[PDB]
Amino acid sequence: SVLYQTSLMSALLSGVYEGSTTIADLLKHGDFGLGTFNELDGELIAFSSQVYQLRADGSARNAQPEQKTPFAVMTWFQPQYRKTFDHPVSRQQLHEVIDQQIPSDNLFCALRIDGHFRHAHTRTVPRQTPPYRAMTDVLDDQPVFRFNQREGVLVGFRTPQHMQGINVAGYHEHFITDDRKGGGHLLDYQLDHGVLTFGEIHKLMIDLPADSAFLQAN
Amino acid sequence: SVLYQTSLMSALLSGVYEGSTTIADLLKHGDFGLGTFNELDGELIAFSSQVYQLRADGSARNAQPEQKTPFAVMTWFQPQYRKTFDHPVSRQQLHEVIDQQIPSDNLFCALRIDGHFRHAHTRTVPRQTPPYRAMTDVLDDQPVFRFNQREGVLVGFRTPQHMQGINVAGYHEHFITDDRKGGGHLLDYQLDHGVLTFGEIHKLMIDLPADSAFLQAN
Ligand SMILES: [Cl-]
Ligand SMILES: [Cl-]
Ligand SMILES: [Cl-]
Ligand SMILES: [Cl-]
Ligand code: NA
Ligand code: NA
Ligand SMILES: [Zn+2]
Ligand SMILES: [Zn+2]
Repeated sequence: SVLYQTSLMSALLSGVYEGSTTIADLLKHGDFGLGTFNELDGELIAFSSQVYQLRADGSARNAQPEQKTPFAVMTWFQPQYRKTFDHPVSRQQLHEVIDQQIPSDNLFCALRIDGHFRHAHTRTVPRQTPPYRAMTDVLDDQPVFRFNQREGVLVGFRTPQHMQGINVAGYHEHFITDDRKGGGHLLDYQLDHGVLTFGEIHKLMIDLPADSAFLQAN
Repeated sequence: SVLYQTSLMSALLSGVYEGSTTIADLLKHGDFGLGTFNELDGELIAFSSQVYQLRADGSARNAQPEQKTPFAVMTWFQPQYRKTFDHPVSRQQLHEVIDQQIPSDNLFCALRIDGHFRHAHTRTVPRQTPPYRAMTDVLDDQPVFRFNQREGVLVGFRTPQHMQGINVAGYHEHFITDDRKGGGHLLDYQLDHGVLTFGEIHKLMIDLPADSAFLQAN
């Protein structure tokens, strides 16, 4: 597997909120991943080549192939490991399981959970119009949604510390409900029971765009 | 074109001086590039799929396909631009030509010069045995070799500032003489006349190794 990254987190955070890459373009280089939509209109979650748009009101909907993204990370998911949990386990305990199995922080990880979540707390960015406010101020204003006792799917990546300028260092995880109508970017969660599948990734492709805003960003 | 990078500069600088990637492996993903040999036994220069080993005594020799590298950057060279210089031009003037043509620091550049150099000054790392001394102290001790009025070839890359942890930010250029028996890592040069060919690169593949020293490096 190759982690295929569209653009750079530094470019996104600098104010480059639009790109020309479509959701269909993303699915050329993976069936699994995360990212942001143009104008920061929420975030995407993708697994088994199904893509959904998660928005600031807690909603999820099917992503359309023509929608565009300024930043995303995709892969052809090829997990090496599977662990079933029959009793409650916290996000941080699950990360401890992954980190024991893949202890080098110098590798990436892709992870998926299918199961029943005791709770899943989410906060997702709303669509932005320029001039842009500081991202931290936008996040201060966004409600946290709390999904309680819901079946659903989690998609995530673990990014090395040696990558903080380029991508989201540490764990980045998104959630969607079984009915595919709710979800968001995860702040914390606890799994009541479910199946974790995950694997390490050694290869990263960074595709730098050609739009003028990216080229002129500092 | 894709800039194909073997490992990380941060790993090399941390003391990971050996890898399992061979020169033949490098040529699977390019015909052009630069890098370091195992044990820091000099550096490589590659152009038109010819690879040479440049060592601390100023010498160049044909690189053997079975030799291994802990760090390298390769591409299938596809320049978009050609400029002939009939009168002397300094390294920094040449970089000004490139930077005017490719002004976004957010893109990579690959560059090649074929011509007659007024001078080319080089300093190249010697083979190291552990425990390793600080790289800066090793470089303090290495002689600078001065190639005067020599025909030769220059190979180089320009790396964005948004990449300093991962690769050599700015320009990184190596030189070899026409007889292929002298060369090194360039500190400065002046071209008397010659041909510059160069182009921009938007895609970077990072291939992270699996050897234990890389996995355990901080
Ligand atoms: Cl249940
Ligand atoms: Cl997250
Ligand atoms: Cl001449
Ligand atoms: Cl250089
Ligand atoms: Na968000
Ligand atoms: Na050197
Ligand atoms: Zn997110
Ligand atoms: Zn060098």
